Amino acid sequence: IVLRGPTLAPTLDRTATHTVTRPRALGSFHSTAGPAKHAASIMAECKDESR
Amino acid sequence: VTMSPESVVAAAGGGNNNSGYNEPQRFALVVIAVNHNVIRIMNGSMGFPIL
Repeated sequence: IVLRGPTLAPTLDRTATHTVTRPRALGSFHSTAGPAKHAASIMAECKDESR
Repeated sequence: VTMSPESVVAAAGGGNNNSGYNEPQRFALVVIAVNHNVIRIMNGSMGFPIL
């Protein structure tokens, strides 16, 4: 009778189970900030020519 | 932005009477933006705290 290496099929594991899909990592590179500021304009209360 | 075949054929003249595009036509692209800002009122005056 014919003799040969028996064929064994691996089993177990898990394929396409409980898809998560969360690989994103937040963060990027762009400009830092802007150094801008302003004062409260200029007030003027003067009349009568007090020298 | 991408133009249209109607635009590229109306750019040249040759239109018949009462066609609008009888003479060559010129076009200009315009873009407007709407944003936010903060105004501070104090000491009987106004100014931009962030500018």
